[PDB]
Amino acid sequence: LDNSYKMDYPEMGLCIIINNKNFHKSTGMTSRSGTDVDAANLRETFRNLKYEVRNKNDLTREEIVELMRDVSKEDHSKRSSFVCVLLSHGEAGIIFGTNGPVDLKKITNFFRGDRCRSLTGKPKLFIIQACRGTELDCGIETHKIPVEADFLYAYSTAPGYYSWRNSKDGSWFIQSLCAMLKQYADKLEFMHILTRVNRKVATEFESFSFDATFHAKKQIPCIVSMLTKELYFYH
Amino acid sequence: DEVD
Repeated sequence: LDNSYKMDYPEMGLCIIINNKNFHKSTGMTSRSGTDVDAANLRETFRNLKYEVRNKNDLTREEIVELMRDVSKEDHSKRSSFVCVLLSHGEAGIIFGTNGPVDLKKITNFFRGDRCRSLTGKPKLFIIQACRGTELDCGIETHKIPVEADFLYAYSTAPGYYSWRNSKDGSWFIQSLCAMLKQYADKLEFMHILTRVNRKVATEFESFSFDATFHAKKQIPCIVSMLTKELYFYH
Repeated sequence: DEVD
């Protein structure tokens, strides 16, 4: 059978990590304290999964687009997959460069099946730690293929909600993601790993704030899958 | 804790 992506190419693939911590004063966006902890954790976690990791810090929206364009124009024929990690401010459908916003659609389109042929039929993973709006979760006590196929978006939070980051320990989502990848990459299919990430973020984290509006809030991550096969990081 |  062929229910799983071929992951035994000579290379696992690129892991591009865009780490935006400091923003242009004119944007009025706050510094993302704790994001370096996230970036270092993802670097180490994906290095051990045998990805070629490229860390990028504090990119403008222009730099983000050009980087994605360039990476998409690379020959990935010897690569099993592609991973892109986005750490920034955001809103619905949007990620922030240091000087202003970027359509998530614009970035991901570069990797469409018809636009990056050396990635066609291969899993393209986008991992996004950024807000998707301003809602807060109060909680409750207990032969052609489509050009959009083979994408997976691991969002940190539900549609329309804030996403939480701790200035000391890093973002809830990324710390949980890394720990689950470390413990389970040699054992579970990726969807099942991300379900455990969901549970850990949902159960183990709750906000502490002096501001009643922001206190005692919860978060649930959002897996969006257009994959056509099971994904195992091992072979 | 802070929001993104």
